Amino acid sequence: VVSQYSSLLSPMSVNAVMKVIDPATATSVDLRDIKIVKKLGGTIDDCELVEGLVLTQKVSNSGITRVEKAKIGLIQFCLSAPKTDMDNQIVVSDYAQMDRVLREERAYILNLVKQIKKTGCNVLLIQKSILRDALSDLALHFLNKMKIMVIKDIEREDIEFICKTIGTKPVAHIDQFTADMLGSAELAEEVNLNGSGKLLKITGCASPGKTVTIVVRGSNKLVIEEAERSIHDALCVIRCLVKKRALIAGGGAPEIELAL
Amino acid sequence: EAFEAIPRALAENSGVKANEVISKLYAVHQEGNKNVGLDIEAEVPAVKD
Amino acid sequence: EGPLSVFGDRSTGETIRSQNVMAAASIANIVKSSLGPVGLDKMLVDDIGDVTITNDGATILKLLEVEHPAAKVLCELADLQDKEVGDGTTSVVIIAAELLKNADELVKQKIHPTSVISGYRLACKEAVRYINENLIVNTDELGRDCLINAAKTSMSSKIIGINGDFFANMVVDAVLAIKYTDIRGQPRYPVNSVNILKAHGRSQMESMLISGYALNCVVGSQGMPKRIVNAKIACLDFSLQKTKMKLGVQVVITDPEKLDQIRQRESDITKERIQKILATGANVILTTGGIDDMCLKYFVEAGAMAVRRVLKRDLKRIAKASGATILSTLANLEGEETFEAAMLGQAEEVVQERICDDELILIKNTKARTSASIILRGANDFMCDEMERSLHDALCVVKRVLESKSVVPGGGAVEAALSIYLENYATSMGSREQLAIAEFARSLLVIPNTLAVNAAQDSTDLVAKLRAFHNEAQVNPERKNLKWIGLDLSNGKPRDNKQAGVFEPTIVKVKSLKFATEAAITILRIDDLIKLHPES
Amino acid sequence: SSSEDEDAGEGISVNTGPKGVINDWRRFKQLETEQREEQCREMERLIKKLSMFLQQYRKQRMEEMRQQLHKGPQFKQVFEISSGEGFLDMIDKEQKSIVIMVHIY
Amino acid sequence: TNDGATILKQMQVLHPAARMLVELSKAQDIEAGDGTTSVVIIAGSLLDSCTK
Amino acid sequence: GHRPVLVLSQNTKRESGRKVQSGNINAAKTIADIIRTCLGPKSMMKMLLDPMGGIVMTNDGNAILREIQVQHPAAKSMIEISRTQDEEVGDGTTSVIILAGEMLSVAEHFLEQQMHPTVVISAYRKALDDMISTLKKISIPVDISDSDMMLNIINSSITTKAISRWSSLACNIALDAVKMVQFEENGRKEIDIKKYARVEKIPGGIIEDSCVLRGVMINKDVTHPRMRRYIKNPRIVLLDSSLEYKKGESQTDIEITREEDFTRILQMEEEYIQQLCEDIIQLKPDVVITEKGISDLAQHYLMRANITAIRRVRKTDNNRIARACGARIVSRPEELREDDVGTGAGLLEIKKIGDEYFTFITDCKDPKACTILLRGASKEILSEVERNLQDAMQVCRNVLLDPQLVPGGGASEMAVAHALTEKSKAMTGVEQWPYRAVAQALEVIPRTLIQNCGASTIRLLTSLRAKHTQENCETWGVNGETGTLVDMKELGIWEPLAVKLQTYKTAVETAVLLLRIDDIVSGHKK
Amino acid sequence: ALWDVESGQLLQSFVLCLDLTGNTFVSGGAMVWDMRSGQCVQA
Ligand SMILES: Nc1ncnc2c1ncn2[C@@H]1O[C@H](COP(=O)(O)OP(=O)(O)O)[C@@H](O)[C@H]1O
Ligand SMILES: Nc1ncnc2c1ncn2[C@@H]1O[C@H](COP(=O)(O)OP(=O)(O)O)[C@@H](O)[C@H]1O
Ligand SMILES: Nc1ncnc2c1ncn2[C@@H]1O[C@H](COP(=O)(O)OP(=O)(O)O)[C@@H](O)[C@H]1O
Ligand SMILES: [Mg+2]
Ligand SMILES: [Mg+2]
Repeated sequence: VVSQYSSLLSPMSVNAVMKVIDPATATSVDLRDIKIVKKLGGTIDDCELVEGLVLTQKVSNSGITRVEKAKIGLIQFCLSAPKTDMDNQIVVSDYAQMDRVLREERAYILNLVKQIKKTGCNVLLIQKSILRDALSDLALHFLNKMKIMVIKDIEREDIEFICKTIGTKPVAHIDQFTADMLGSAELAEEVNLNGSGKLLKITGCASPGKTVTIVVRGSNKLVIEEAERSIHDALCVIRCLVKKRALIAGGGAPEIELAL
Repeated sequence: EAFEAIPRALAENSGVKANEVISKLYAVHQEGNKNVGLDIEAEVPAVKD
Repeated sequence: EGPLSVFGDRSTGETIRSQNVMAAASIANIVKSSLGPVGLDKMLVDDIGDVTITNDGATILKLLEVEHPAAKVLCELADLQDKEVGDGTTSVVIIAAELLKNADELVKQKIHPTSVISGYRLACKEAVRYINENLIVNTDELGRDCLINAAKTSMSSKIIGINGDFFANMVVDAVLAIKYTDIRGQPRYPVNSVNILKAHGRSQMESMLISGYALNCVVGSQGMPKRIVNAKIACLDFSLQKTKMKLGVQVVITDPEKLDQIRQRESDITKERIQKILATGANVILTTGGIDDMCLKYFVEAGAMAVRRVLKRDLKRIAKASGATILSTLANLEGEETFEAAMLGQAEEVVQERICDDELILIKNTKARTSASIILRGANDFMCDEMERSLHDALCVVKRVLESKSVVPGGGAVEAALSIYLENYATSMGSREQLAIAEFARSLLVIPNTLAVNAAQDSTDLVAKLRAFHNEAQVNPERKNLKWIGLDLSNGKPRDNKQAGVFEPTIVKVKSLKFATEAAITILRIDDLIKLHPES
Repeated sequence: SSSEDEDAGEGISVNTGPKGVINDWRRFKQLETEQREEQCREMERLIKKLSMFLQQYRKQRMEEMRQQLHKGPQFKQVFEISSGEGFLDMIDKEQKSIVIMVHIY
Repeated sequence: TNDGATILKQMQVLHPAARMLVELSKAQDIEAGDGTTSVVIIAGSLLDSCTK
Repeated sequence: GHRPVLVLSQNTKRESGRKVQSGNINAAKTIADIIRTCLGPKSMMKMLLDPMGGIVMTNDGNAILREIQVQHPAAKSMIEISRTQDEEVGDGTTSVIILAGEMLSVAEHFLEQQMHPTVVISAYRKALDDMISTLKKISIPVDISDSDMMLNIINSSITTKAISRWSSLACNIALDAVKMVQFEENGRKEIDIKKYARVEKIPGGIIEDSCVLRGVMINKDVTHPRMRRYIKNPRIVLLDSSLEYKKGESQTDIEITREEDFTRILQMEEEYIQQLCEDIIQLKPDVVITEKGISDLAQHYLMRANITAIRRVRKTDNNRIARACGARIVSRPEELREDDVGTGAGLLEIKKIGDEYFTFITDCKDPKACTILLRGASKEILSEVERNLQDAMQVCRNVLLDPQLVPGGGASEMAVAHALTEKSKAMTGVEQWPYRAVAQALEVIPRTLIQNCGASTIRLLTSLRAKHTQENCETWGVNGETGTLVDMKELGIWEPLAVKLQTYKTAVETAVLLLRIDDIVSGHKK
Repeated sequence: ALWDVESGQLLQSFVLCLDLTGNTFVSGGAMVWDMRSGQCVQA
């Protein structure tokens, strides 16, 4: 169905394949390195090839939706009240212990946020967490106070893709959160799709290593799904051409020659 | 007034505005012409003898 | 049944094509009678007696129960047009259905659907180019009158059409009030920041445009004052209740003497927080969370308002308009618990106003930013809901006109001119793409035809006169001003709609054309339907 | 800013088993035959029919007159059938040359 | 859809030969990614010849 | 197999065309005809059977309409507009329904004659504008300081109700309650008769004993019999928190390893109760009212200081007490201050009415809240009396907010009709006919009054029209009891301008809303 | 089947009802399984 858009889609697919492989060494193409994001709205002419990373998660911050000269870091721990893996309870037997607990929790959260900020990071990605609060309201308030754009609920399965895209090494303990663990980027902003939703795009990276994202847009869901399938077909055709460097004529010529 | 339903129905079926036809009919009848009715073969409200 | 052995029903070829066209025509005919100034509203009953008197195409198509896939495609097309533009929701559906009908008529003549799709795509591109190059009017030559005219045009066919002279002024004032510039110097207008409150009572002409913000909320306690002159608004995103320990904290008492102190602290913590908030000088306290009775008493004794369960978006709008800062907690970077006066919004008045046995908060004349709110008064709730829908349509139209500064004449002028131009232009492209583009041009004429039909006038004669005027404009270089001629539905004669003030944003027409063309192509690609039997 | 869109073995020929089970077979067969007789008596009419100035008779008035002044002793009541078998053995018994009229109500 | 593999997978065919054809189209999609419609047609034509 | 295929879902109906308009107009006319006979001083009551077994024997239009369940959406819209009229101005409920029905009836004629509904709606809106202008022109001012004028206005409001027999007492009660509720703080005038003018109905007695109290009255007794049931000048302290030991918010568990800890903890509970009671007593009050429970030990400690306690008073009742006696509700007794203590009540008396105890806090000096004690034959009679009193208080507050008056008895209807016809005499377009239709359909109120009175509609209406064709005859209406024409300056039947404006606006807007509608669709789910 | 909540991964796949130290659990249709060895230990 996407044939009037071939002038836009075919160079898009060719570039997408060529930007995820080494032309002089590659013998196969991993199509998982080409992420496809389907967003309802617009027309198929609005399909875009994004060099960097496109995230469907919303920004938890308010008033901070565009960072220039971004320093992105991944967090695989939780910014909430301390909680050990084994069973833990806090026993209060005196009235002073109450506000002592409150103050100490505040100090712990503030120290965590200060340690994160001291590395120069201004965009923070927090992995999705179960059984513990990944991001706390106090932690979110402290991060907002220090002008750090926070995106939480990052899926575990996407960690490898994000690390390959923006060159950010994931951090699981605050003691190992240093400057070199971050990934520099030119721009990380949340764009608006003309009222059809919001997308977070991190375009322009110091080390853009073999990863591209394709954003597919359309009027209705069915045409978007079929456009995605057709783009996948084109990518698979280029993958075949990469695997075996042999071209043949089309339009039934091989079948007629074979029959004769 | 109940006699107006006949020219009104004729005008409605003919596809024109009944009120204009009835107004023209009253005007021409007050003028003194009692043999004037609506013109079927017309695209606009019109009357003829 | 047969050699295929598929558990379901299969339709192929002309049968499924006719089914799709029938479904599209049904969807179009549902809303075809609600187009243009001589359109009429509809009642929708929700199987439990709920009544929705509406004229918006998107509302009608969302409320309906639709089963056929092509009908669902048209309904979601209307929804997309509503979301992305806000106007022309009926026109896009009608145009898409007419395009599909004419394309199927071409296909029945053994014209291949690929040729029809290519012709439709070429015709849509050429129509957009012609609209952008010939039929656009820059708003800089008109001024504030253009916005009012566009709003009035959008308010036609709506329950607020006759009172347009007043409603359009209110809409323009609200949209201009909610305007503020951003980075890169692009002044954009955040509609949906105009709070719209519906309250039955007096006539529509007594609807109020608030120079501030309006809350659907009341003061927490009857002992609080119900009017503050120099309001110092404090916006909070936390509850003011008795302090309770988290899951990981337990109170275990081995010496009984500590129980009284612990129980005292449990409320003294919130008491101290409220004491700080009042000591900074705040007069109005708005919080998204709840407020306990003792905290309400604290506010009452302090002589200050306190509103609980405020909606998050309302609180955000109030904080932005008044200069306040939302605080989810009282915690500075020193580890303490403070509240300085720099985080207080200001307003020239906050009043508890009574509207038909219901009370609401009015925040009048917020400083550091202007905000607008609209209160609609009507006979009953259905009328107020339809008024709100029409008001939203008008606000969206005004926003489109202000963002993109080009407008096009209304009343079928654009469609007639496009039909003439595309009918002439089809002869210079292809052999069967000629037929496809000609059918696209003839399908574009459904809008003026529907307008004329809704007025119980001679659609054929009026459309012929309009086409003659536009053809004369296109063929005669010195009669180019005739391209502004549209349809005057009150008198049933062609009229220069640019001079008459019938204006529409160009984005409405362009997006409608693109979306309708894509939907028609999507439906036209189908030539076989397999309907698997449900597993239930 | 914040203000945005947000806001096999088939042949069996069984030999003796039928002899052993004929007791239960006839036990069920007698009741089944009674049911067939009852339903035959019903279907004899049901479904089959369920599917679908001397003329002024002044004498009708005096017919009513002596029908009212008919007899002296008690006029008795119409016999009521309480069981389907009651209807079956009422129609089956009794002299054949005597008309029986039944009123379904 | 026009993709052969998607068409074959979506309609729940019941005959075993049809299921093997669906698996064949899936294998063609895995190895190549294009031609998932041509391979099923080729197999059907080959078996049609096998009839005679 | 082979299930049917169709575009819209099953059981989705749709009607369109002239049929929908005719059905809507007929539904509106039926709704109007339901309560046509409940208008005027000679209206007759209707007995409604509530689904829950109750009986509503009333004359108010809104109550009758809200007691009726209908299926046609037009009837639903009519019931909704009746409710909105009741909520906005307090009366005119049966007039607006009749007016809307008549307007739709006269619009049907033009709909049947190839006139688009948009033209009719435009004519209706122009007519409504001129109606408002004429109503404002023929209005007269009122001196709100004149008690006699206010009483006469309330009388004219309640001459049509069942309370017209005791009209004088009813008017005095309504005026006193409205003037007592009137309040102004921080430069905001407020007359909140919904929350501070409470009507209490006690079956039995005679209606002549009903009165408005300079205070509040609740159905409560003393917690302990030793407490005084009669205090001359009580100092009242109001609470909204429990006076008993309660568990904390946080999860708390004690751990006892020594012998005396259990008795010690129980003694601390007793000491906490004593501390709360001492904190209350330090202000030296005479009576304590709270919304939550009072423990027995707290009752003992309060009685030791000669303090009467009422245990569980509702929030609204406590607010009314605070307004009446000048108190301030507090939650923590340790923060109680002298200002919060409510002095101003002139008597606390807990007497027995029938077989129940009632608490009276009457005799207040300058109370801002009041209770209306109603005695009568039965519960239904008292409910109807309460509805009539609500109408009277709403009319009084409308007059207080807007001091304009317009003639009653259909005089305003005929005056506005004549003015509208005179204005239409200069109209030249096709819009003049529906304009005059609205003008003449306005005459349905005097016609209904004449019909309910039993007089000849045609002769009286023609005479009234001829009289209104003169110059100084805008105040000439119809006497709804004797069935004769009379100047309203003599009969004195005047009604607030706000009520008439609301009625006219609601009727015209309902007519416009129902005229805008076509193509009814029904049967879909949510 | 037993799944890890935090990582969202299937630890090991092995039953109308079952019940459980989170290492040995019994499943009834007894079938006691030990996670340290991944084998049935009692019947
Ligand atoms: N005063 C007017 N005179 C002539 N045509 C008008 C007038 N106002 C609106 N129209 C036309 O009526 C058409 C239908 O608009 P409408 O259906 O009410 O908007 P929507 O499609 O958003 O529901 C528009 O295309 C517009 O050009
Ligand atoms: N422009 C064209 N002209 C002639 N033949 C074409 C053209 N494009 C594709 N084909 C032929 O159509 C056949 C089917 O291709 P396609 O439908 O895209 O995928 P599949 O092989 O899965 O059906 C191919 O064998 C190709 O040779
Ligand atoms: N004594 C009277 N004589 C004539 N008309 C009266 C008299 N009292 C009231 N009316 C008229 O009756 C109307 C009030 O009737 P009512 O039953 O209160 O209807 P609604 O509930 O709609 O106000 C007023 O418009 C007034 O003009
Ligand atoms: Mg519109
Ligand atoms: Mg009244």
